Amino acid sequence: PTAYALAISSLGEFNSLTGGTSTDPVAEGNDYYYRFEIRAWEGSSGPQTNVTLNVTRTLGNSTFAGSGTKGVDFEVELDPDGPFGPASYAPVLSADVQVLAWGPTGVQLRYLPSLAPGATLRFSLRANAVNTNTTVQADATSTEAPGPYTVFETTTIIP
Amino acid sequence: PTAYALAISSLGEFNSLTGGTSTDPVAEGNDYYYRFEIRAWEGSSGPQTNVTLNVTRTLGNSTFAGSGTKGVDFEVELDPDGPFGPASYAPVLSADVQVLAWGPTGVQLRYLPSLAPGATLRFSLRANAVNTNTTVQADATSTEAPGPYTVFETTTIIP
Ligand SMILES: [Ca+2]
Ligand SMILES: [Ca+2]
Ligand SMILES: [Ca+2]
Ligand SMILES: [Ca+2]
Repeated sequence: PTAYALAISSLGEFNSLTGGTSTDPVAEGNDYYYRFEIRAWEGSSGPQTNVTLNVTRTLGNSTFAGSGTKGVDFEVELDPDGPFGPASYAPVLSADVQVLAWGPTGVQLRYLPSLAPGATLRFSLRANAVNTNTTVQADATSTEAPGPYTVFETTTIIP
Repeated sequence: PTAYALAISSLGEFNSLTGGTSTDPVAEGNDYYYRFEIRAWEGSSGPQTNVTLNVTRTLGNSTFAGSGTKGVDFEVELDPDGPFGPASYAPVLSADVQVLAWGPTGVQLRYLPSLAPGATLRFSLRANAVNTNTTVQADATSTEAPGPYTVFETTTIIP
């Protein structure tokens, strides 16, 4: 019925869209990136459709950066077998992500392909550190899954 | 004045206290682990004292597991140079952590040594998956830093 499940997780902040290392705190006037995962339950009755991430600023003054360019302002990677297999994260084709909304205070991304049971998506989002704490709410949903699934991640910004 | 800063991040869920791989969703009747980082600002005016993590269940029915045994129910690791140097995470001595509280609905850990500017602590916490979504609030504080710093992590539990 429900018979499909999804999960969301925060991975915290990084100083690069992909690779690099962790950050937080962040000095005002520097870029940083939030990373979030959406994970399809390995037991799901088939692939999931319209897998959507909605991120919104709830506290503080940092802003999502740029105009919404894939490979600079955001990245979406697929781990095709999730934690259950040795395949790694690789960026999807530009064709496979729709920017529903890109603004300094809110970003919405939808994955157009269907998401295999067990597979995971990694979303990286560029932000402008502006002083104090920034917190964002991340919501994950799909058509088939009883969403939303919600986390809050928080970044300390040095004035 | 303030002149010291701290940060907190969620790292999401894992199927092992250390190492292993990521999980979430989690099937009811299985163990899983939350990981959280507390990070000292590299610019802090000296080391920080009484670095404390307070984690509380806000939604759902999963519980922190066991009686509070270091190396089974929780782990605390130090990365002595944080992301700024090549030293890795290593578990601290049992003497260096006080269990302020350990209950199925709330856990409190304090790091007794002082935390060098730039250094980070990684806290892993065992939980019992019980069906629906579980969310925990994690608060980080120190004596010198304008805390608390708060995140929320959420786990989907399969009935
Ligand atoms: Ca999660
Ligand atoms: Ca994989
Ligand atoms: Ca953070
Ligand atoms: Ca290090």
